[PDB]
Amino acid sequence: MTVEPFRNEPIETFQTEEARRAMREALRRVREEFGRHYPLYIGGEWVDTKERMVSLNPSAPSEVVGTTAKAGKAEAEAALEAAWKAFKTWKDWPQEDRSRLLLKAAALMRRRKRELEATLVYEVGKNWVEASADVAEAIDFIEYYARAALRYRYPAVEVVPYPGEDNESFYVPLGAGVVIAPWNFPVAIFTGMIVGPVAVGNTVIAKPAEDAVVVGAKVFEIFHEAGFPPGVVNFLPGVGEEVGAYLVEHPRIRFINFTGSLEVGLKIYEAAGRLAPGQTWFKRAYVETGGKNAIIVDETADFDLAAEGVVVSAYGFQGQKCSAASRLILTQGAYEPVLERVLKRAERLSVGPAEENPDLGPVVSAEQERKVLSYIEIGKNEGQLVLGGKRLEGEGYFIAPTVFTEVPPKARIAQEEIFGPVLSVIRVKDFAEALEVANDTPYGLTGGVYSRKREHLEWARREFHVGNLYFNRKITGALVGVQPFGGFKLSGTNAKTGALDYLRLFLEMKAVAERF
Amino acid sequence: MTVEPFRNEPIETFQTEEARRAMREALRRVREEFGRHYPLYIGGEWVDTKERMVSLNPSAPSEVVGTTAKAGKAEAEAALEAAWKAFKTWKDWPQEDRSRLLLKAAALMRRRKRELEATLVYEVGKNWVEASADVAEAIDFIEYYARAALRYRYPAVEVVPYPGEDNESFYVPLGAGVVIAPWNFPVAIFTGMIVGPVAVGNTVIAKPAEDAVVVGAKVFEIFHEAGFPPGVVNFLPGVGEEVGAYLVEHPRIRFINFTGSLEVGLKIYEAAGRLAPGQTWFKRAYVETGGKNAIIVDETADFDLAAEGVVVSAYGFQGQKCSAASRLILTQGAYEPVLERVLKRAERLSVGPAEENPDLGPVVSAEQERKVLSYIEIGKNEGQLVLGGKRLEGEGYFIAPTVFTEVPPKARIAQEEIFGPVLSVIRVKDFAEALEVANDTPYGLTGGVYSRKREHLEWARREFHVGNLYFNRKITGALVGVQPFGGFKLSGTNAKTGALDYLRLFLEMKAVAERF
Ligand code: PRO
Ligand code: PRO
Ligand code: NA
Ligand code: NA
Repeated sequence: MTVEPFRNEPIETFQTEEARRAMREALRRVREEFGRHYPLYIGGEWVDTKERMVSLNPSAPSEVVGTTAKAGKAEAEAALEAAWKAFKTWKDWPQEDRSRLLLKAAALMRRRKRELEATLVYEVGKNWVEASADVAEAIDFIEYYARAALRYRYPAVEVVPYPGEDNESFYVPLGAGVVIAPWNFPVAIFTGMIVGPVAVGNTVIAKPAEDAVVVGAKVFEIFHEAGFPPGVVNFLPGVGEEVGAYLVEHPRIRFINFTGSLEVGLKIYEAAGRLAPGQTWFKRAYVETGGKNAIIVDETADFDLAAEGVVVSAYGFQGQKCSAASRLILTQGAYEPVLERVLKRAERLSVGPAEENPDLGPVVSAEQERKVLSYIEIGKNEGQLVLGGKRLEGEGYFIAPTVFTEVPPKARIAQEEIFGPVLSVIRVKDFAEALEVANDTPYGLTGGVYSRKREHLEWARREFHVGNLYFNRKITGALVGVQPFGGFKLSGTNAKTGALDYLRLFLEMKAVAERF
Repeated sequence: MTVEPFRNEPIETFQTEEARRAMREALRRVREEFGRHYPLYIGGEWVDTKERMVSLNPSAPSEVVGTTAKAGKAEAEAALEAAWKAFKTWKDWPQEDRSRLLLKAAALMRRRKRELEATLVYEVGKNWVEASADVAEAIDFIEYYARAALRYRYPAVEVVPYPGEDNESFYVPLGAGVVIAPWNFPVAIFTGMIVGPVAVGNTVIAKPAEDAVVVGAKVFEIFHEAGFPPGVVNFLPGVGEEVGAYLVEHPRIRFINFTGSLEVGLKIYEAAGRLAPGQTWFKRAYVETGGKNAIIVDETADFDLAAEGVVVSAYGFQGQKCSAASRLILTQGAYEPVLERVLKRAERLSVGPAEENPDLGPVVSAEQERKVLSYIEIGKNEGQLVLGGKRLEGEGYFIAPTVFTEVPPKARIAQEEIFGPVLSVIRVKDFAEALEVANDTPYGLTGGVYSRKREHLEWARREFHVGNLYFNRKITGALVGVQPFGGFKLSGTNAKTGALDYLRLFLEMKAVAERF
């Protein structure tokens, strides 16, 4: 099967009147459908429950954006039975056939781009460009994994020949597994975590994050329209731990793909290491568990370029990203000039309802608001608050861009992941000290350096211990194919999304010899 | 660096007078050197202890082959410090430099080959050809991994370009880890499990199996002469679980490479899943945990050819192989002709001191004798003893080749790994039933089919769920490079040894973008 070489889906900037009109049409369509109820999707059919879950607009939380069915253990067991039944034949599809199905799903998703973007705007508080980036990344995962799976097709393995025998090694998929998806990229990461395993012949039960169940259901409408056979993909919105715990601990769950907090990721990895009664394999658990990502700037940098990249990295999607710059490490020569520029830029950021395309929407929920404001209270005790640090007026969960300065490297706000619009600025003497401070966290996801000094950049290339490092640009928005995405240390298992190596995680290898 | 394409090291059959002359001298010299003492090897030096461990000759256990120092937690901690210190610089060696070091080690091992084979004969009771296959396999791991490692060299990752930027993804080693090696291939598997991680820039602390400490020490004389820098490889023989437990559970152990019993493998995997106090990463654990491997024969097979392969597979090295045929699954039309031929061949097998080059030597220890004899007693209930089932006369741990017939598929002897010369014969109707019985164990390591029917062979290729499958040939003796070795289910994590994929398990990936 031959398609165009992979290109990333263009992220809409909405600079043309047509693009803006198309977005306004989509927003209107989406809000007109706020009354909709979305069931579970199990074994090729939409399956409703008596209990329901409600999704709220975090920019106006008295407004409901939709409701969904709510799965429990029994629905979890039913999806597991459907997923294994499906696996029996889905594993046997030619890779070309599986990859074409993915390419169909991508095309369907591309045609519904604005609708999904508008759903992100209303359901999770993404501004328009954050929304467009999220949907473009989802399309990219589908496009990329569809192609990358072909690189593993029967029989892919390079082996040494032997006289008088055929020796053939090849990959096969693992089985049925569970995906536990985050709310912050509930199209992109939700989609990538499902379609990667699915591309190469696995089957998946997906649990969306509670805050993003409506957009996950809309992704499943796309899967259903594309024609995935019954049981290949399954959708189980649920409240709290019930569904996730039941499946993670199940003797018949083959693998777990998780993106979310370190707290939950640790529990998952530990549970995966245990043999449940009657289990007959060693579970694979892939976890991406957040970061405490720093940007270093030294005295040689373009200070204006740095301040722009820092503000984008710190406050894009309200800093609710595993890749967000939450630390700003400035050498002595860079300290005042860069801090001054960041403050002047950050003070001009708009905050408001996401549908108006502000620089910042609200944080995602009342619980998130609580967590972020709690950390602000801690930061006031630990460093010097110099911008923001408060809730803004409106029912929506609006928090001001916040900056603490003179923060000790080992302070709680310089160590713990806040996941909100809070930047901690750490002053150091020189680049050596900057690198020490950068590395001295439990995390290792993203990181950045602004500097013109080649020796410093190349030193960072070798020694700034993060899985995704960026020089003289923002540290967020890793593109599928371009920047394999995944971290070190307590940022997770280094399962690199948007890379050829990702699909290998969902395969095992068989070696078959025939002596003639 | 450019070397000849990989070829497997030829396995000596000792058919020429030249080869027998050389082997007789090597065995005489090793026998003459019984009682030698070998210290620990930590941080580039031999380090002795007050306590010592004794390695006996299983063919004559009143004879001490040699003694070694005995490591405790203190020595384990010293080796860990030495390994991390070494890693700081070993990680930065050009890959060509690391690979040349491995090629030197291989050359030295090749030059000491008859001595190493003789040491196996005496220390673990391998006959001459089993000893030569084992040493040849070790040389192959070194040669193979030295070349495979170059395929990962900076910057190896295929990425999609982006305008105005360099995007560079590359692999880095993980750090210091522990190798826990088996007694049954204590040159081959010991060597491969250590040099694989080491080749790509990791550092290793290696715990040999207690029954094979002397030959492990001679491998370390080779590492030393080759000139691995201090701390890069460390040798810690020890008694019972203290050393392995201390390292497996240590917050500063990065990875665990284990080959051995399922019982121990399960505990290791569970422990690796936990975050020890102060730990700052998710541990990787690679485990290969044995098999209950079957050969199926249908009525279309060459019955003479099948009987030969079955007897080699079941009784080679006294059946003490994770790859050994311990089940013989025969369709109704194959049953009588194949069993007759197996019995006639098996009854002709010699059993005696390994130095004599018998068909079978002793089992490895008093504990193994006890375990295998205990399983024979179990089998006498569950099946019908038709051959052997007894300890033979002598101080050595001699056990007769044993056959049980009419064994129920779910019998303990048809499900549990005995790791001795004990074959369970299972009657089935046809090839479909043969596959069902083959698959219905907790394991999935090796398997074989003797059949001339193309449709049966290709059906098995798809459905006989083992990681190493062989048609019309023995199911043991997987060759490095030719047959990537590793299983499914409770045979372990499918870390395929002797394959390009193995080295990827000891690396993580960094993605570094520069915007110009
Ligand atoms: O790097 C980022 O910001 C997004 C989130 C996961 C990967 N792409
Ligand atoms: O297949 C075999 O018999 C040995 C065991 C480990 C791989 N080579
Ligand atoms: Na919501
Ligand atoms: Na011994």
